[PDB]
Amino acid sequence: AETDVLIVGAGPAGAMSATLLASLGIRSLMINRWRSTSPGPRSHIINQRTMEILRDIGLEESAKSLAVPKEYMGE
Amino acid sequence: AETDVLIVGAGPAGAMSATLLASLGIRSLMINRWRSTSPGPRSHIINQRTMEILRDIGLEESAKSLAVPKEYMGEHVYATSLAGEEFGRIPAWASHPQAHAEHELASPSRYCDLPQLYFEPMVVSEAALRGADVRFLTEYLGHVEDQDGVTARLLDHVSGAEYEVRAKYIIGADGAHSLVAQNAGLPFEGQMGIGDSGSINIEFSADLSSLCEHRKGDMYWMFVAALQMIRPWNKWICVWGYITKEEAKKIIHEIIGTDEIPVEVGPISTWTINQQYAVRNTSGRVFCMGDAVHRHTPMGGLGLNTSVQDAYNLAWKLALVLKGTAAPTLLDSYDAERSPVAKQIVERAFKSLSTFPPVFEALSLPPAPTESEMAEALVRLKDASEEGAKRRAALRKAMDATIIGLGGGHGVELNQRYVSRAVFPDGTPDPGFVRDQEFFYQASTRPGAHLPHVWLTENQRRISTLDLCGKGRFTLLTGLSGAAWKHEAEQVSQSLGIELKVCVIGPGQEFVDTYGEYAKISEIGESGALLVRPDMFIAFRAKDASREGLEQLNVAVKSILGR
Amino acid sequence: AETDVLIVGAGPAGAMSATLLASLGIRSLMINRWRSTSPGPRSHIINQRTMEILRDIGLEESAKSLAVPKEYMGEHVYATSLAGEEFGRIPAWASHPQAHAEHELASPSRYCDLPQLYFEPMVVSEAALRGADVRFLTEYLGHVEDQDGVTARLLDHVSGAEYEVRAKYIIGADGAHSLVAQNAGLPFEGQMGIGDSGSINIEFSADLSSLCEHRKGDMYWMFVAALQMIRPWNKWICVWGYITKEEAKKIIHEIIGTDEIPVEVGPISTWTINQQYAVRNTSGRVFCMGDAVHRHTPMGGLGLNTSVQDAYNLAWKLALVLKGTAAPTLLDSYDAERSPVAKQIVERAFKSLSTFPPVFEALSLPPAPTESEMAEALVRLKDASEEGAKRRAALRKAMDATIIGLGGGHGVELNQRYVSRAVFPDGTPDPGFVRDQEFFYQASTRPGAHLPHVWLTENQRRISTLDLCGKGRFTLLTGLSGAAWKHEAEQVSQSLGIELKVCVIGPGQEFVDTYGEYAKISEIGESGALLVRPDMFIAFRAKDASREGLEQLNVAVKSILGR
Amino acid sequence: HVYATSLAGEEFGRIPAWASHPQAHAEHELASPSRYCDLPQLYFEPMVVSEAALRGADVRFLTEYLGHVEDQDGVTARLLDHVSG
Ligand SMILES: Cc1cc2nc3c(=O)[nH]c(=O)nc-3n(C[C@H](O)[C@@H](O)[C@H](O)COP(=O)(O)OP(=O)(O)OC[C@H]3O[C@@H](n4cnc5c(N)ncnc54)[C@H](O)[C@@H]3O)c2cc1C
Ligand SMILES: Cc1cc2nc3c(=O)[nH]c(=O)nc-3n(C[C@H](O)[C@@H](O)[C@H](O)COP(=O)(O)OP(=O)(O)OC[C@H]3O[C@@H](n4cnc5c(N)ncnc54)[C@H](O)[C@@H]3O)c2cc1C
Repeated sequence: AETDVLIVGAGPAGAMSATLLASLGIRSLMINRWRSTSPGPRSHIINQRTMEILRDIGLEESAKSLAVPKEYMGE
Repeated sequence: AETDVLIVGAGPAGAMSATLLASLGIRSLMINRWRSTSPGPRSHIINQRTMEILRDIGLEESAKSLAVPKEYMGEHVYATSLAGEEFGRIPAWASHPQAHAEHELASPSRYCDLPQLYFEPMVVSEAALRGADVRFLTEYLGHVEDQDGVTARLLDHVSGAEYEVRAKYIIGADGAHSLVAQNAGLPFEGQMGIGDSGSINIEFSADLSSLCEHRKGDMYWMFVAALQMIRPWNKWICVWGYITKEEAKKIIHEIIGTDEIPVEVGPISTWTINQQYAVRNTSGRVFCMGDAVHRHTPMGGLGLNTSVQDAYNLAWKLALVLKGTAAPTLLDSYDAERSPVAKQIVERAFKSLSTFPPVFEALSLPPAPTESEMAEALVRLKDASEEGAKRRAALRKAMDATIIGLGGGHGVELNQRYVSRAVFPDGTPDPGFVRDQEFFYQASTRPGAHLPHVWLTENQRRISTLDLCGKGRFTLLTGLSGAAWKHEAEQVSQSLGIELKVCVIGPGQEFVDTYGEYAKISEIGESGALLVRPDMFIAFRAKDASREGLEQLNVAVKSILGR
Repeated sequence: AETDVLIVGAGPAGAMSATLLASLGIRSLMINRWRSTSPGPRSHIINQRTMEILRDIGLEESAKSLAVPKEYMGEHVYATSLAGEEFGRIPAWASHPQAHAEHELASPSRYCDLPQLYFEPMVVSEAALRGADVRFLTEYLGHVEDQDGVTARLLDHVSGAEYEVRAKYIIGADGAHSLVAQNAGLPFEGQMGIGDSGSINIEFSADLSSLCEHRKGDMYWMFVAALQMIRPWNKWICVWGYITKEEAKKIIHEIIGTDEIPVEVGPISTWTINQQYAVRNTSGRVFCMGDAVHRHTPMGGLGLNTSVQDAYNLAWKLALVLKGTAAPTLLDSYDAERSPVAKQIVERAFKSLSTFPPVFEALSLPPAPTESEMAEALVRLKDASEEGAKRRAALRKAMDATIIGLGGGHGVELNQRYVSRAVFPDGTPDPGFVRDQEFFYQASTRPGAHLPHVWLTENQRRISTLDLCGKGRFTLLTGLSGAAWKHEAEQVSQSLGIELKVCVIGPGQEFVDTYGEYAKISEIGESGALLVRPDMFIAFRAKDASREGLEQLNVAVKSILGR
Repeated sequence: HVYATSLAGEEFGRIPAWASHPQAHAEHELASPSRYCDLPQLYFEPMVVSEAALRGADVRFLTEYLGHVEDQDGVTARLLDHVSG
């Protein structure tokens, strides 16, 4: 097996790297020890830097559709 | 590599099977030749059967969040170009208020638009999280059955390795050129579908809100090319019957009928189908489903939906046999119940094509007009003569008849009628359909029919009869005077080691017949009982709670399970 | 003081009358005995005919802003108390999906809930701005007709002065004890409606959204007291059949079934009603409308809606005669067309009352049950026996039958059928009704029927056939092959001095038969014509554009105008 | 708030009117439970006049004040009634 970039892990950091790299034409292979994406919710707060990245790569609208908006989070 | 069920293919039928199986505790391994879920949207119409399945396995809300709702789908426009003049419209996807009432009455769920592009990763994701092993870049090469299982082989497109994966059953979910169906030796029929011409599909991005927002429609047809919404109203796809350069940008610009709004051409695809259906879908330990056994035209959006329902018929059955709760003969009902649906949709999807020629004939246009020939057609259409009046009426009659493949086929969608060893007949004759069975759904609680939807209440909140059932288990529905069913069901349940959940609907119970709609729909007295399979179909119906009525419960379950 | 029309009364019929007349250029003076528009909510159900009228005169969007929409009115709950246990619900105000379609198909408008408390000042204010003189604290004492007009005596409750007014016509919109109907000598029939019966109303404030938000309804009936939403869900009012001090707060608490949500007792009123109808509504120069000619129960909410429609029938007619465009015989059609509606609704509102007793008979209660008797009837209702099953079904049958006064009377609301000199017969016989004419609307384009609603498009935007008409003028509707109507209408208009707009609906026109629903609904060929009165009733129908067809328009309009 | 040549012409620029800038919006939201809205007098007027009448005020249009004369205990005004003359 050959590739330009081997990405070990498929959580947020690995998945994001893979998406960006593949968007740039770079061959990559992303691997994960387990069966699935993480079963637990684990981490829920999405700050503006991350939403900006999603916006740039075109996943913001889809992110917003699954996400509980800001006005539900205040109290 | 070992597993109970090897699932070849990870589109709607495979992904759905994996999710259902993993939900039932069954070890499975799902494979896919390619890198990803399908790149194209391909198939967008989600009928009520599919939404009900998503509802049962808990993905409906998430399905609804990504999906364009029903009220955006109604305006089907026939015109010259998007910014040109309309010939007229038909109310598509049951947007006519009467169609809409029939629609809402039939299910707790609704038409939506969700391209395959989003549906697949959604379901493949859940499959993997519920327990299914999922492995892409891996190709089924062949298999060998023997008395205890199968031992197919795989080509691993990442490591280059090739290995074997023993399994108790194989599901062939591998599409329009299913190698699993060939190997299993399934007979096909009805190849005659008119020359098997492909279509061409051009993706593109452009903001067409100003031409669309006021007549919200799922698709705009031009006289024939279909301009189809992917996202309202900026992502699109241009489609028509059948190489092309980035010249396709010109084609689009005339289909839009105005080269003013910026267009950004995406990928270009070709689809060429061969219309056929499998006469049988089962052979030994091999079970096929989806495009693998029913391949047809897009008219009606029956493919993805029937595919997913194939998977819903089969999973709970595999699970019972694998658990030993059911004899392996329960699996014979898969072919008996799903194969008639397979021929029904190929034939139906084909029959709809013939509703378009008449549109041209009304226009007095040859199977293929010229520019000047079309232009004259529109002039003749505004003719203030008695003959021009006859022509406008002829055009309207022809347009109206295209509804059958654009939302009008409700009966086709929902009127499943199962006859098999997994439906215990109640002795009544088939009541048939009072109205056209293609156009109109007729609810029935006779064994073999899907359970009818009605609203009950739980905590003064509306809940569907459907939401009482499913969950991969047999549910028995009765009323206060059918109190005895609770006990019979328990006895039956211990004997057979099979879970059946009983709901006594009535005043002061968990579930209340608050509108009386259940008493109205059930077709039997209050103390009657309906037995509902994991896939929502009724398999047994008792007309009361008398001795003989109750005694028959055990007999029925014992007959459904093959024991 | 001098005016063209004196309008005694400023509730719905009087106010609507003043608004329409001012919109038509007619000087009128509207008076009211009291200080301000009706203090109480006093009736809340707005039907579609009324919304159509508000649409025509441009107050619909405004009415919809203050009103509670249809989706909030459907859950009609029968229970012990709000916080107690439901007996069941029925789908009120056409909330069942089949009832909802039938509703949506009949009109561009919808049921809403708008208390008279708000409706009144909205219309009175528009009367004043459009040109009507409005004078409250002013009481009509009597009048004396002569050959040229009438001279009424008024008592000014601000200045104590008493003065006269000279007018050409009087409208008696002065309510259930109309002194204008007395002096005009109008005969009344049907006094027989039980012993005279009155109800009591207790306004109160309280946040009951926790018992109401999950089951949104216009009413909650407790077994009989009605709990009625004024504003969702904090302004309310108890109603029930018939002095009371702040003990009214114990009643309320008992109706709510809990004393845990803070309450605030407002005004306490009674209402009497002596059910009768006027057999004739016209005497010389005096015209009565509203409660003044039809007095009845609130079942069905036909009162305010019929009253407003009384005024819509009359206004354009007074205007045409006052302008000399029409002979005074045109006013004869007011009684011919509206008096049958008057008897119809008194009898209907009364007949609905007899749908309630059977609810109690099903519970095997008596006309009036004790607290023990009521708690025994609930126990019997939860009985797990065949005898109990029969009782639950008997209750459901009885409850369902009460729907006729709670949104089921679509036919009553819409099936007006006028026969008079202001409707020119077309030679066709009365086709009657295929289904029950009380429960179901049947659209018709035969002269004497309201113009049917369908959707055309203007600029690719939906517009109702109704929105092409009205505006206080005659409108003639035809299609492309009926182009000749344009000229024939011009000649009639010039000779008779009457405005009649022609609309040629069809491809390329200002109004397009986009869905073909006009061709479907018109009942005649494309070149046929429909003539629509200012009040939306069809007064003339030609089946084509032939010579004899065309020549008849003049005769028709002449005949309608009394000329 | 748009400054332009014509509605369908070309903007010179815009400014954030009626506290629409986010900082202006916060300052606004912090000062009161209420907000700016646009409601023409054409509608505001009949809404309040009608509430005056229902709450207890006597309301008399077509009636003109001509003058008055104050004394120690009250005032006596002369009105001209434009309906009755
Ligand atoms: C380009 C295109 C456009 C379409 N447009 C429409 C439309 O507009 N309307 C409509 O109603 N339908 C449309 N369809 C049909 C459609 O996508 C459905 O019928 C449905 O996807 C079929 O479900 P499956 O899940 O049964 O098929 P598939 O979606 O094809 O799933 C088959 C799976 O098996 C995999 N596979 C195949 N062979 C092997 C192998 N040897 N080893 C391992 N894996 C294998 C495939 O990669 C895939 O994962 C279109 C199809 C295509 C290709
Ligand atoms: C207390 C009460 C409760 C009601 N509750 C309901 C209900 O729950 N549901 C329902 O469907 N209907 C209900 N109604 C009936 C209802 O309000 C109407 O049918 C409608 O108001 C009648 O319209 P009018 O415009 O025809 O009647 P009115 O609204 O009564 O108009 C009569 C007008 O003339 C004025 N007037 C009377 N006499 C004179 C005079 N001599 N000189 C000058 N002015 C005069 C009156 O003040 C009033 O302004 C209720 C009525 C009342 C009184």
